[PDB]
Amino acid sequence: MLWKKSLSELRELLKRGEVSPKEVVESFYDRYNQTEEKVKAYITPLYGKALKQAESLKERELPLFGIPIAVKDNILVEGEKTTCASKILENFVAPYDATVIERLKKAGALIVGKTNLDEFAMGSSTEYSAFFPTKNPWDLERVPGGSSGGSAASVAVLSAPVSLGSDTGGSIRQPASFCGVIGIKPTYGRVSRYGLVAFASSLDQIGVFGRRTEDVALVLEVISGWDEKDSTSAKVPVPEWSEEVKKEVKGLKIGLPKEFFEYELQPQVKEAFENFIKELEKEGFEIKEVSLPHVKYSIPTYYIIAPSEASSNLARYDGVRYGYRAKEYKDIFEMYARTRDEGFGPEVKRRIMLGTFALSAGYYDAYYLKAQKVRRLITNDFLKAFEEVDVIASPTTPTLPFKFGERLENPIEMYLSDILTVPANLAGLPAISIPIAWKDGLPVGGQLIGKHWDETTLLQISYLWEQKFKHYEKIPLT
Amino acid sequence: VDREWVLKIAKLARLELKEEEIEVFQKQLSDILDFIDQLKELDTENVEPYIQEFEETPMREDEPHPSLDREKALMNAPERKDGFFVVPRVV
Amino acid sequence: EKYEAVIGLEIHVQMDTKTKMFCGCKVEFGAEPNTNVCPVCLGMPGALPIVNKRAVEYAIRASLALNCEVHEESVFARKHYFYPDLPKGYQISQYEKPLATNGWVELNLPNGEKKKVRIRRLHIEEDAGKNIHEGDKTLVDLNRAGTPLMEIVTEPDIRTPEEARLFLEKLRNIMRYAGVSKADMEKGQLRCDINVSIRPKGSKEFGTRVEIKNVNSFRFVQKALEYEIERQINVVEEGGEVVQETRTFDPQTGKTYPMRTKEEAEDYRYFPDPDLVPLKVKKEWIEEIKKNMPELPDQRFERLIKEYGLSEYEAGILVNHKEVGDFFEEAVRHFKEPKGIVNWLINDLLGLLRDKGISIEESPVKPEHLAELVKLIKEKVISTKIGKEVIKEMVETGKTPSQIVEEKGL
Ligand SMILES: Nc1ncnc2c1ncn2[C@@H]1O[C@H](COP(=O)(O)OP(=O)(O)O)[C@@H](O)[C@H]1O
Ligand SMILES: [Mn+2]
Ligand SMILES: [Mn+2]
Ligand SMILES: [Zn+2]
Repeated sequence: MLWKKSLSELRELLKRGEVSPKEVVESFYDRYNQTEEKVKAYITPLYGKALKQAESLKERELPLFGIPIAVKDNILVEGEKTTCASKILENFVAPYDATVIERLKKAGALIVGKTNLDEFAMGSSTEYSAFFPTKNPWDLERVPGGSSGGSAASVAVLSAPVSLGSDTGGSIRQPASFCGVIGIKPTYGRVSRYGLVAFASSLDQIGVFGRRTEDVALVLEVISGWDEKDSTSAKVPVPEWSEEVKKEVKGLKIGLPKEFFEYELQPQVKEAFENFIKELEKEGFEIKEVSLPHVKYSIPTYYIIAPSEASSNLARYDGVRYGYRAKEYKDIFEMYARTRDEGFGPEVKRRIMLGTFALSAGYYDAYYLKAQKVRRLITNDFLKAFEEVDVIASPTTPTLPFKFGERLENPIEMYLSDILTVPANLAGLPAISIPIAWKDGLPVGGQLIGKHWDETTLLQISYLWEQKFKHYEKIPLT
Repeated sequence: VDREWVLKIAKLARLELKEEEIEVFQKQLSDILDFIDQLKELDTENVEPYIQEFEETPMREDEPHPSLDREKALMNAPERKDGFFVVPRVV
Repeated sequence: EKYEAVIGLEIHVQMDTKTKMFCGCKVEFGAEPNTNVCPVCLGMPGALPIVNKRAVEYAIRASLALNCEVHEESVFARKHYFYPDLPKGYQISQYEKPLATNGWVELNLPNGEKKKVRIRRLHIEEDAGKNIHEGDKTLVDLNRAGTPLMEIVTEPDIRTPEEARLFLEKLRNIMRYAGVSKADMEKGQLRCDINVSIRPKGSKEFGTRVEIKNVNSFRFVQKALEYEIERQINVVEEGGEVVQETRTFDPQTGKTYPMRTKEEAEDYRYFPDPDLVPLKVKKEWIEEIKKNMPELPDQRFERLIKEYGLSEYEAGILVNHKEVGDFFEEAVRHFKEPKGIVNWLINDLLGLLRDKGISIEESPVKPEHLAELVKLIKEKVISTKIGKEVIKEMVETGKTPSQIVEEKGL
């Protein structure tokens, strides 16, 4: 039914004129109209604008010729609002394209909307959107995950085939898990952070959501390479992933971290993961127990580093050059402090306070600096484990999608969603969340963490797994 | 941790905290700080802070790049005047 | 005197690159506010910094020119504070791990003869914008935001208002000589912040420090210090204790003043900028800059005394104002009569150009014309008296000396 078709199916139809870009957009538009009132994936739907842009789209051999793509609303799309789901940035019109948006546009893609998120990418459920919650299309009593909640959701219901999110500590992977969709965060440095509203500069990476591994591999390839506007982007050639996912490499090895056995898992998740691994074993993967003696420290480490860099990256929202400004103030101090208290949500404010403390002289050595050192120990665990093994696997999440309000009482309860996801960001490694079962009606994601620059392998295994297990056929709302 | 602490950190951060927030943040942060104190145990003398691998510091020739059109550059300004951003006076 | 003045200075020098420190916007004085501007230097959401290579190369040239150890690894840190002319909420500079360290500048004094002031550090940082106050509001031009600066910090080695000035003058001259900054306080390319305490003479411990911010000329720093030293001396012998603060200096009153606003500074929350990898400077590059260094003033001063037999008074004039030495050397090249050319340049041409208001870079008399004029004085074609008459008109008009000799007969 068109919106039900994959990018391979859509491309062949587009290339031979059987369908037009406009029809494609119209298809997903209607599906959006079907689902959006329940789901609430988008902050700013742009199907209308995409409709118009499609008329001028002619060169069919462009890699993403007529493909609609949703975009997290912390990635800048010029001429349209980029809110980061914040009061302090509602009505901010983006003056420039993020590099990834530039590269998508050049590839013939069509930006179909700006996707809901936790305010400033800060959270694990999307509940901290300053505007409204996005809801899990597999159970609207349940959260779609976070921070890329809307990007995952809209890819689940297929109001868009393919999606862009960002991942600082699991913000692509955990929503991918909860929404029953593929989500990859590539190696740190593989995708530019130019035009990505910075949360934690040393942890952020734009990534991709999809339902077929080839969809994800292609979008990732496009948005990809070195960027001169980004100091931290790597001068490394982008591998031809679209031609590489379909290949099969013999005698690959999977590590199961011994320290993760001690992690409290939901029985359904445990069961799902065990089966995932048995089934991979059957296909010829060697399964080995590995050690990561420091991983348990991942979460404390992350929740020092992230909030620190966040307090610094958010110092610029001040009512001077753009965005919200408080109405009442007697002096520039009040202008500042009132604009910020009023414009920032509660999670953001918590991490800002934490950040400025962790960076304060007298506490810096024991907090931020300390954390950056534990981070190297953590990274080193991985590097050493990668001597014996090719990928590292675990559940993406310790639990099935949880309920609204369930993790808002103590902010810490929200942090604990990230226990299996943050290590990848700390080490700067690529990681993918892959749908592995449905348990009690709810998606379960399996996670594979790869070596630096080895997105290929992560993608290959994801491609092999979807052949055995066709999760792309499960669609949520009718 | 004290009220005095919550205020001092807010001042640094430019958040005029509302009274409701000063009570809530006294607990949450006091907790969060206990939640993250897990690193003393670990020895990090002789461990280098994390940085990504680069060979050479990436730099950039001294060649002008087209600036942003002044129009787009101020369009989001809460208050503009004569090409300038405007703010309350500073003393 | 019973006391001693201990002076340390904090100079921010603006580097003469085409491009800003972390983006490709232009650095240029003048005009239209918010004109040379960027998502990056505007500290807009999602904007990343990229290091200017020339700025670095000029920052190394300057460190070396100041006898500093240049560190192969240095790191940009974020320096946090909220203020309208600071777009990001932080200024990218350097903290622990600065570019250069352990340097020195040599002073030539009216006479103690020769003295050293140490350079504590030279670090690279970016500039803030400017504010203009107008009514109940402040207007912000972020044109200058992000401009490359070398922050230079002295050890408390300076002892005298005059030495303070002599220091700044010499620093300026090196910068100009190395060609890294125009460094004129007039144009906003050299700022200087003053720190002053007193001891009693020969004591090895330090006195309470006062900071004098935003003095705007070399003369003003000497004046500010001149007053301030007397100020503290008064306080100490009256039985009071000199209080540690910042003060200001009014040109019109020549006095230094405490501030009404009782505002203590705040933690800068320094840490490495995660948008930037550490600045690794190859030794081969330093060597390359070292080897191809322009000629510095202390070296020029000795070379002229040798190559042209000038006097320490003659060479000083020519070296302190570089463009005069440059002029002198192009002229002597046209006619190898050095003693004669310096006479007519110092005693005659300079004074004449000063009187009109015209600088030597732009003088109507080109080095060719002075060397020619001197030639007719040597070869006895005209008299010294007529030579002094044709020089007045050479400047008046723009004509060659041999143009006006004919036109008026001889
Ligand atoms: N007792 C003093 N008297 C005069 N100058 C001083 C004294 N102490 C420090 N200084 C000068 O203050 C300047 C800046 O010092 P610096 O350490 O960079 O800033 P801060 O001291 O505020 O951290 C240096 O020139 C130093 O020589
Ligand atoms: Mn400074
Ligand atoms: Mn000072
Ligand atoms: Zn700029």
